[PDB]
Amino acid sequence: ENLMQVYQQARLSNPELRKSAADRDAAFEKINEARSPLLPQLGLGADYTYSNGYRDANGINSNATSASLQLTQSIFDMSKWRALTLQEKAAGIQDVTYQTDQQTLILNTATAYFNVLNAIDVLSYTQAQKEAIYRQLDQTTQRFNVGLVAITDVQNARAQYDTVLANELTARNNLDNAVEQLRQITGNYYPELAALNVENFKTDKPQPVNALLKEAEKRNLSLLQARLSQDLAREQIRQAQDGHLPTLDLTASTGISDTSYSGSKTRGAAGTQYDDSNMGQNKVGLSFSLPIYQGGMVNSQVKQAQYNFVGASEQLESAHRSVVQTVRSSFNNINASISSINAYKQAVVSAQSSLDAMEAGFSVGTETIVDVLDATTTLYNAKQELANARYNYLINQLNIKSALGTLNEQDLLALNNALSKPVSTNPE
Amino acid sequence: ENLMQVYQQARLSNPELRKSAADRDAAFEKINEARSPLLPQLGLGADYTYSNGYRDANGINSNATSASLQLTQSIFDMSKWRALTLQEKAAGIQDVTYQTDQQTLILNTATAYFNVLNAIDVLSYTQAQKEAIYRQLDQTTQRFNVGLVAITDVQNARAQYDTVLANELTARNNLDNAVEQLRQITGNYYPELAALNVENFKTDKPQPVNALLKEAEKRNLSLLQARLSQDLAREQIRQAQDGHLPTLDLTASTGISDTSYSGSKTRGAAGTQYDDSNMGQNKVGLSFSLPIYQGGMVNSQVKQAQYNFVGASEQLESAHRSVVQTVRSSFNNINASISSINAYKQAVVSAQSSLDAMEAGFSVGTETIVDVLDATTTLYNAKQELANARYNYLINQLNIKSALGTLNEQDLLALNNALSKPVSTNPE
Amino acid sequence: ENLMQVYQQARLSNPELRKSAADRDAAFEKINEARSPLLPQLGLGADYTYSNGYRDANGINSNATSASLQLTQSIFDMSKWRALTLQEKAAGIQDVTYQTDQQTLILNTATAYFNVLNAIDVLSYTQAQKEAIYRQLDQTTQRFNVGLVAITDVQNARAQYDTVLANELTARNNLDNAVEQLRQITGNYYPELAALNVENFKTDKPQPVNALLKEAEKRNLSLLQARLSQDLAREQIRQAQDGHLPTLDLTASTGISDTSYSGSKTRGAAGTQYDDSNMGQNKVGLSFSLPIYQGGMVNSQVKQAQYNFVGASEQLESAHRSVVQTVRSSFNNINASISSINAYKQAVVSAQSSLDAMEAGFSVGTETIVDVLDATTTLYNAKQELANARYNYLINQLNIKSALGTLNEQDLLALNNALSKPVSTNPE
Ligand SMILES: [Cl-]
Ligand SMILES: [Cl-]
Ligand SMILES: [Cl-]
Ligand SMILES: [Cl-]
Repeated sequence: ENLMQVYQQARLSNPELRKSAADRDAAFEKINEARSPLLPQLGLGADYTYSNGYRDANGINSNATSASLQLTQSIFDMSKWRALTLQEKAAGIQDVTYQTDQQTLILNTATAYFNVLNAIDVLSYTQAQKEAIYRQLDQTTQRFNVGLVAITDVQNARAQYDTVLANELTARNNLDNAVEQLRQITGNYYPELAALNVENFKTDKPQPVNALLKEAEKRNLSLLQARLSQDLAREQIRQAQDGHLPTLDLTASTGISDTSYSGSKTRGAAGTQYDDSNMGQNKVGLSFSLPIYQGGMVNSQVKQAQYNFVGASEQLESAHRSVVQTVRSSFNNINASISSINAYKQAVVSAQSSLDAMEAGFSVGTETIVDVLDATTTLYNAKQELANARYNYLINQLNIKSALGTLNEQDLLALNNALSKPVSTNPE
Repeated sequence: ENLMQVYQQARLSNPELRKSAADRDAAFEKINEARSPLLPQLGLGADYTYSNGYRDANGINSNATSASLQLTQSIFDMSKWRALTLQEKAAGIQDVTYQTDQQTLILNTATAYFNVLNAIDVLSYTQAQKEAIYRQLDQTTQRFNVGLVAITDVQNARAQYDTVLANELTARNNLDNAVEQLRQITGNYYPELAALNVENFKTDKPQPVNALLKEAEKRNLSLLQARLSQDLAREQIRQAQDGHLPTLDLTASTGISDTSYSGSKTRGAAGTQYDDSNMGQNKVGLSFSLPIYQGGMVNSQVKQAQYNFVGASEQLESAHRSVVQTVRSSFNNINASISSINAYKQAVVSAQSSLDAMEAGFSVGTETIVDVLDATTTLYNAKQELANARYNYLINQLNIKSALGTLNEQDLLALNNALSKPVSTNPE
Repeated sequence: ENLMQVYQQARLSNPELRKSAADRDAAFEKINEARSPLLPQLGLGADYTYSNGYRDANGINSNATSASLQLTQSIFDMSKWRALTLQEKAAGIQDVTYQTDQQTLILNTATAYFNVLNAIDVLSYTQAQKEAIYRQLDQTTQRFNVGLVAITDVQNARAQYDTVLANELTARNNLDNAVEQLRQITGNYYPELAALNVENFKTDKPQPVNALLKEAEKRNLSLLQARLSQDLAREQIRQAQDGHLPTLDLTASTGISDTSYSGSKTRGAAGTQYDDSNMGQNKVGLSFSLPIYQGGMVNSQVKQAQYNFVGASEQLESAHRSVVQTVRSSFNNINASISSINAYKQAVVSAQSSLDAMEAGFSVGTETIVDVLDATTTLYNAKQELANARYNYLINQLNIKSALGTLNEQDLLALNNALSKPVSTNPE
């Protein structure tokens, strides 16, 4: 299948990304829980007591019950207001981390895809080698029979061939376990997928460095979080400072209050005391609180938040310096990836002409078999190296985009025009 | 000492494991703390105080002393029962982590043990390669003495010999460190270890791909945990919801209360209601509390607990996906391992192109030394590959059992039979 | 600039070390927050309530305001004293974290610097391996047209040359990436860096491994913090069992409160009138509290604390077990590094003499270019390694200082002498 079909059937079925969503959804959900202390609170209370102790002055037994609707409404708290802003501040950061975890999923699917893709290429070339030197191995054990080739050359040929049996083995395994990186970031066994078309290939020169660096130090997801995180630490210098500010609360209630009286000293009593008191209530009130001095606590908390700000500040410096080098580094990687293909292709023909001339030398008996087996292995390496440079450019293209922050569907779309022929993924 | 003796010494002492033990013993003990708020709560407290006539209170100033036994008891506080369940679940997860860690100690002890043995093989084979090159250098010198060998041949030999001395250096340094590795797991230095006896090396395949996948879905330790934690998230919804329910509480007091007055004792129009009041009471009242509208707070948390559940459900698929691509991965690996032993077992056989052919013809003047050297590396470049591949097998059996979660003390009892020959860790 | 200078530029500008500082500075500042509950706690408050009649209250309303000046002063409370002790010990463990971070920068700088120096050497030599084989190619094709026909083996020399272009390619890149690397840590691009002076280069044996070990055990910073943390655990045991102790308090407050009544009850008396009650009071009081039983909470708290202390002890074992294995590695690593310098040192003079003889031979026609290229390749390999070995040495020399925890500017000044000849960080 096409890349944008492996990823397509993977982005909606990705167990990490969705958890990142459920994290953001909960982070946004409590935007209400942080608001709730700024709304009227209402409860229903009901008590029943049984008093029974006795006098050295008072005494007497009683039975009281009660019920009420209490209400509270904050008027000027600020810290309750502050906790609301912080929860808004903190959900934005959690929304960027999701936008970041969206970013990552692209790469990992692409990377795991090409992991499998050039895993074939290696096993494919090891199969191409293991047989191209089976031609050399066969004819030589017949050229030996004519007596033209020594009793020693064949022995060396057989041993070099066996150490290609081993390479082929740990090239199958490399293809298998690569499929087992894709069956995770995707959750699918793909029996075939689109190989990159060899001649349908054009290496476009990466856009200039300083232009990429400016664009990134604005739309990059990593310093955005670090900036929003300096915002969070900043509003916390304010949160600590609220511990000086006064507070104003409103109460309103409607209660009932019954009483009864038991035993002796209650029966046959004088006046109002045994009297069963059955009354209720309607209250409305205002409470005001202002801290004068407390151990220098709220002081300490401010400096603490200030230092925490210096921190989150330097943490941005780390985040900026990181991006500073992610663009340069991958820009060097996409440049070098150009020169690499333009060098390894040159070495494919150079190793090629050297090979066929050795087979011409193996003919007419002017050259050895151990000499042509050097010619073959140095050819197939040049090819293998050529394959890698192609994939490293593709992967470093995404990186240079992803460092900017601008990695999306469209970047992954323009890469379907490059690939074509569907290749097998089974090491049989 | 052998693998079981070395392992069992590690079990006793290993600080990583015993920490992981305390972390579980503490967590289990926390059940008692989490249960405490359900049992009776018995406090006590005295309370002296002194009043003053600041305005109309003039000439009325009190001093009252009071003591009291205070008892509270929960009769249906739902959130408290939930706290106990949550903590039992908390300790359930914590016992499973401790189990994983037991698995980890085993895999580590063996991993580190089969480093020392491999280090010994790279050393052996290097100084075997070293001592062999010295033979062919020796007889080349004395052939050059009698003018049969061009100086380049000797210059070449001595060059290759000098690399091998440099290799014989890094080979000893590795073994030196690999000992120090074994000691920071185990706690002891080992003057000798039982090496792999190659004569009776069994290489029987594994159980089919599916038999493991099944077995590693009932028995596997890291998945069992992702289950237990999705459970914990469920039980946490239940917890959140309990913010709606009413709470009922039994209370009981009994305490003295002695006041006295003195100031403008008595003037007029009142009565001596300022007599030395010596109170005693004996309360046993139970009370009820139910919340109506709490600012939409309790629902946010119900929604959040649900979003957090979806997330805990997400990372259960993630854990499952891990499990597949660890059994499948570890299966492929044990295949390539056995498959590799064969390939490298013949590669060593065919590498006796060095044996005859090269060594033979060199001694009778036929083959050039440079070529005889290239043979006498290829053989040893296969000797190491073989022994290395064998120890890769022995820790791919163990790797599967880790995925199956059945990895235990028994599986070492197997591998201790494979060993036999006591070889020293600090040769020469 | 030089190693010493690059550090001074990074010391003041590094975002990581400066963030560490902020974390330490906050920690120390917290000792004030922790101390604050032991000091007086002054607070002003004000109320207003309107009560309205219901049943037996029907026809009685009230308007009451009050204003007080409250103060709380803890007399005896071990927990509040324990909180302060703990915060200080917290700040201490933070301080050792900071000291550790100071070191990591030093070690990290050196690594990045000698990586730029190593990428120079790797490139500088690749070009000298490229230029040697270009002469090789030129001063061969001159003879090829005329004399000894090289149709089969001048194409091999051309393929040889093409791979050393793809090699110099990668080399060019590993210099850029290694500089951006140095930048991140230092916040500087460097055109010039002081390189190692081979003439000036000596090697000094390390102090005996036992002297080192003893020295580490007494001032290694990881072990120091490990001991501090185990102390924290112990003190947290005491903190738990402070639950058993009583809490003697003091509260002083001077207040003002007045109630004015309204409704169907304005004929009667409380004293001279049953209406106005403007009054104030001055209060001072002690407040004894003592828990007697509470679900066995405190008992389990101490059991947890104790178990948790076992983990701190086990962690202290892990630390020591580590410092042992680190110190002994750092020792092994340095001795092997000297022993390697010596080996590769001879490996060049050997490789030179081999090539010297090969150049001379081929110069007459007694040797082939295939052999003169192989000989040139192995000379630059040895020169590569030798360069690499000395740079490694210096690192292992700092590593050992880092293991016994004494690494500082002094050590970075030491190496400054061995550097001198300034090299460009990109000639192209
Ligand atoms: Cl304050
Ligand atoms: Cl609600
Ligand atoms: Cl208790
Ligand atoms: Cl110790």
